[PDB]
Amino acid sequence: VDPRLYFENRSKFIQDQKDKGINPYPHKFERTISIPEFIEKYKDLGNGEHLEDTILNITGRIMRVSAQKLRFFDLVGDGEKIQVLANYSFHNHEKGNFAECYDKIRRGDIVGIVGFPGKSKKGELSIFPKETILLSACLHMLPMKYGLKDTEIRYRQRYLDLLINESSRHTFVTRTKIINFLRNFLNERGFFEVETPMMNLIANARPFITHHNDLDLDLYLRIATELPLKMLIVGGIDKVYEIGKVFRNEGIDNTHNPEFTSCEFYWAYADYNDLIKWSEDFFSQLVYHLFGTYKISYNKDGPENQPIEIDFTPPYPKVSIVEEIEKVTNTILEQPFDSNETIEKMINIIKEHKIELPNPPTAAKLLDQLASHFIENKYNDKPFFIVEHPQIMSPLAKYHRTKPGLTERLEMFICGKEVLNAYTELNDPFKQKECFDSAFCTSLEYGLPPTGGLGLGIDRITMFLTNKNSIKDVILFPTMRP
Amino acid sequence: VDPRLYFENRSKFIQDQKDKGINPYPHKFERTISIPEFIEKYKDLGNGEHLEDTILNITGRIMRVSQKLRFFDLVGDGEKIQVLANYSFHNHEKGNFAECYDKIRRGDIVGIVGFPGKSKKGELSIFPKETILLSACLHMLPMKTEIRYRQRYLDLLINESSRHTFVTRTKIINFLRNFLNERGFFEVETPMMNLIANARPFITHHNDLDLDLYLRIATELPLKMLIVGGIDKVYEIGKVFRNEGIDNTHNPEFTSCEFYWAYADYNDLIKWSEDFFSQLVYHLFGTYKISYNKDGPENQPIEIDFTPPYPKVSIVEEIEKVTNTILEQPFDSNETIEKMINIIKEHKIELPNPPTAAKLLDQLASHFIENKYNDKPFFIVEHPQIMSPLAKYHRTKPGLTERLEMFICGKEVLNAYTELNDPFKQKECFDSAFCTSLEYGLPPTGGLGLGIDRITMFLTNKNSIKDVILFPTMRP
Ligand SMILES: COc1ccccc1Nc1ncnc(Nc2ccccc2S(=O)(=O)C(C)C)n1
Ligand SMILES: COc1ccccc1Nc1ncnc(Nc2ccccc2S(=O)(=O)C(C)C)n1
Repeated sequence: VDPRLYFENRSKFIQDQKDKGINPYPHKFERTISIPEFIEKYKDLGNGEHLEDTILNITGRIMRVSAQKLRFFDLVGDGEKIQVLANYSFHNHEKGNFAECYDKIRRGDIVGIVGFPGKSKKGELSIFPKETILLSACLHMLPMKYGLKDTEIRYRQRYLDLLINESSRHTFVTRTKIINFLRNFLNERGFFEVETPMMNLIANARPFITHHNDLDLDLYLRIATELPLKMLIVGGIDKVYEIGKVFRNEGIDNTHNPEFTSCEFYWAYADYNDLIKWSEDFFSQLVYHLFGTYKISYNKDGPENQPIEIDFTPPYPKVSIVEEIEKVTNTILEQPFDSNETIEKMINIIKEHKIELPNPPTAAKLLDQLASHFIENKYNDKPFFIVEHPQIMSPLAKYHRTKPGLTERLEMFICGKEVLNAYTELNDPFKQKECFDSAFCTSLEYGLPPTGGLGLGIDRITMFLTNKNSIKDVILFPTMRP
Repeated sequence: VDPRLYFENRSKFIQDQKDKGINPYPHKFERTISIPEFIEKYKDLGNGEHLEDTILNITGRIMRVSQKLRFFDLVGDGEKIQVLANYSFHNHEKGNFAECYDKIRRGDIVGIVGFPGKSKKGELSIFPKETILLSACLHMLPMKTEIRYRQRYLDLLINESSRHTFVTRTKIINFLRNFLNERGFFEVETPMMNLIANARPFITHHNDLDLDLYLRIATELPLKMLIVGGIDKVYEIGKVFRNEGIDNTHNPEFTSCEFYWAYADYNDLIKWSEDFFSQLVYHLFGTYKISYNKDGPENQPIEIDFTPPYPKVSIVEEIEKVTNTILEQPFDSNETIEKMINIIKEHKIELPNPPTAAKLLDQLASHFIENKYNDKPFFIVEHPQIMSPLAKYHRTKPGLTERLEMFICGKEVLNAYTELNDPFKQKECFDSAFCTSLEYGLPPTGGLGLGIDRITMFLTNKNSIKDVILFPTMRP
């Protein structure tokens, strides 16, 4: 049963129909209701009951074929399934022979059916055709479920995954509902959605580089939407956001894709508490909107293993990064976190605990590194915030009001993975180090109000809410090498 | 009045505030009401009426400044109230009244604690007891060039119509998303980069995969694979890229909407387009008739009527009923190409680059058809297959398709067709993944694309695409 032979026979079948005067790709079929409408309008009749008086025009993809005068098929459309019972008695022989009409049908063929609704003797909700027409033939062989488990066919040919595995469709439906909820959530709080250029002249992480033929200039794909949105705040759009793709030309892994979907907003006059409350409201309400409860289960170590429970009931713990690193390492990090003595202490903590060195070893990255190992996995039963990051890790963040060297920064984590970043912006142009992007400093001189900004990782959030371990399982067409 | 000096004086003023114990960029202000809420909650208040027992914390930007009685205009979220600073209502224990208000300049962001009222002249206003600077505008704000494009925040602060233009843009996209969702369409995202991408593409180097990728020019191919996948109504709104020449109606980065609709036919796509444009314009204007300065703000405007239905003109038939010249079936024949060139030559019409049969028919349609109906939208229909190799063949007219293209004032704004789903008629199958997916079964399907930027230009009465994009790209 070579797949190259099945295709060649089906290909010969198609030309045979054309020679015999039959179009296997007809122009138009006049559907009257969809399968989900069908299921909802006739699910509650009796076992074996027929309403032979109403005629309907249904479409769908034949998904399983079973065989003399009785023939059964499965019919799928818009994610839902009904049975097709082909009975010799109801067949309209003016249109053709019963046997050859249904013998030509293979699993995967898309068909139009003119029939009446009913329920089977065993009791299965079914459509009772009088005529069936091939609309589009499936020339290749569709696998069963097992074929798309360990192979990366799910990613190369995502349409096979969406036809064969029911979980795949639900995943990507949940993805769309997540984004719909985010947009409606933001819009109800008076936020204004905008579009910002994806190419600019100036652009942490390596950029994607491209050239514009017209202006003979090299351009950069955006790594974030921060700068243009802050200029709109100056412009008087006091609550503004954008949902869209950003690009970081770095290495692929399970939680990093070079092209990924970000939402960022800026909120004029928001303080740290406003941002904390927004995050807790958003996540707790999003999870309730999807699941009817605040508690979900997530297979933190794959489906081969027992899942853990994550509770999204607010409030969530807040952990101060510097104070907590000191707590679990019995160390006192100094006042200048970039001081040679303070660096030295941080570097020595890495070796004693045996941690991947962060060379280029920088105060920021070691701080990051320590947090990675010492704090970022502190809780897994519930989301939590790491807060009050030092000003040396957060050059754009307003300085903490009562603690020296710190900011009003917050980062929300789920199962050890960053999902949200937010802080109050440094708006004094005389205290921003960089201004001493050049458009940003000029925009600051026109007056930026006290302002809070927040960014969300849409792909990672969808990952946890659909119980997936890889970012590739929530992107329809993850980019790959041919 | 050197602008460098005004800046230098105000920056010296800032450092003078700090050296005085006053922070001109304080940490936070506890705003309790926005200006639009204030305008709405107290709109129905009598002249000279005050509510002195109600304390409010309001913010905004001073846009106008005019000894013991100070008057200011305060704007926020696009709306304005007046600030009436009376010596008697100031809290003198916080500072000298004159010292506080003499520092205020146009463009300053201020936080105010005070009570609401209307002036004896009727103007709705806030009466401060305390006014605090929240962020200084160190530069001189111009009163009402290409500065509007680079520093768009200046455009949004000084021109009221600019904010309205971009509010309408967001409103248009919102209406389209809701219009699609109510009909059962499902929004998705497809890659911005791909291995195969006519039009010149943008090229970029992927570091991790050591590959050179192409920025998408359309969303058509991945969306069609989703129809195969059983997502029968699907769409995407996002950016597509054409590495080509900038024009008043062409931007290399522009916003597209494409949907695919399994089992839709020509009539469905006609009716979708006619319902969408008419209902959208009515939703925005309360009428189907708008005015548009097609010839610039100097010249007089025309009226575009969006009352459906719109006329439909068959491209090949009409080009002969005006050129009186039959175009032989193989439109790409050397003979047919030469005859089309001859019409173009005899009418002093510019030969397109390159001189291909699809290009020539485009030129002939532009000059003999596309500007016939300009007081309402219209469709050009039944384009030859040579122009739309992905479209399905016309049911009865050989060599044609069932494609529809909608024009407004001579600019294309919408393109739709039923899809060629027989893989044995796809000449392009000699993009590799798409031919394979056609062999799994693509049902009969309608596709449709929308030019969001062009639509926004007509509905906000702009002649240039740069006026409907917040930050149009430009050389520095
Ligand atoms: C080569 O890929 C990359 C290289 C470098 C950065 C990102 C990516 N791609 C990627 N893909 C999916 N999710 C994320 N999220 C993320 C990543 C880093 C820091 C914070 C977050 S986040 O989720 O808190 C949100 C607030 C952005 N990044
Ligand atoms: C250098 O810029 C370009 C180079 C080449 C192509 C496009 C652009 N940019 C651009 N900018 C704004 N609107 C459009 N739309 C458009 C353009 C041409 C024909 C039809 C349409 S359309 O609106 O019917 C839509 C359904 C495609 N294209």
